[PDB]
Amino acid sequence: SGAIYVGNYRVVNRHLATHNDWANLVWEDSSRDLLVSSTTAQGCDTIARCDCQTGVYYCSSRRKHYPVSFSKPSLIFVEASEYYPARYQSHLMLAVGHSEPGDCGGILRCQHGVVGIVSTGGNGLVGFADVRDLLWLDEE
Ligand SMILES: O=C1C=C[C@@H](OC(F)F)C=N1
Ligand SMILES: [Zn+2]
Repeated sequence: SGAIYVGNYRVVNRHLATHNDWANLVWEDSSRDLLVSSTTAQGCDTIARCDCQTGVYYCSSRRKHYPVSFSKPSLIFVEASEYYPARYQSHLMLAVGHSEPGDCGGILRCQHGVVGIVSTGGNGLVGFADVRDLLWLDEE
């Protein structure tokens, strides 16, 4: 589990969105595994605006933050998980690291701020849904 809180937006894995998220929907994209809902209180997070390929992510299944190198966001085939069938997921970054389903929502951060959230795992990789292209998160 986990979210990004930027301005009056809450960014979650689409597959973990709640009824309240869907009832306060701003934007969602199944292909990206992302959903954004509106918040009453302003959030503590700054979104990275950059093309970094190195950062640190939080792994809840290890209670640990790991430094990683990661691929640039791309359209990637993802094997079946507990929460999606095998499918193509867009805007996905991969790193070598540990990820189980419940690790989804852990933040990946670089020197510029929040890069994305854990969205995929298995076979020794961790996949992160990028948010750095979502410039509208920074305003309004
Ligand atoms: O509705 C879902 C939830 C999990 C899933 O995975 C599959 F392989 F079980 C697929 N779709
Ligand atoms: Zn960066």
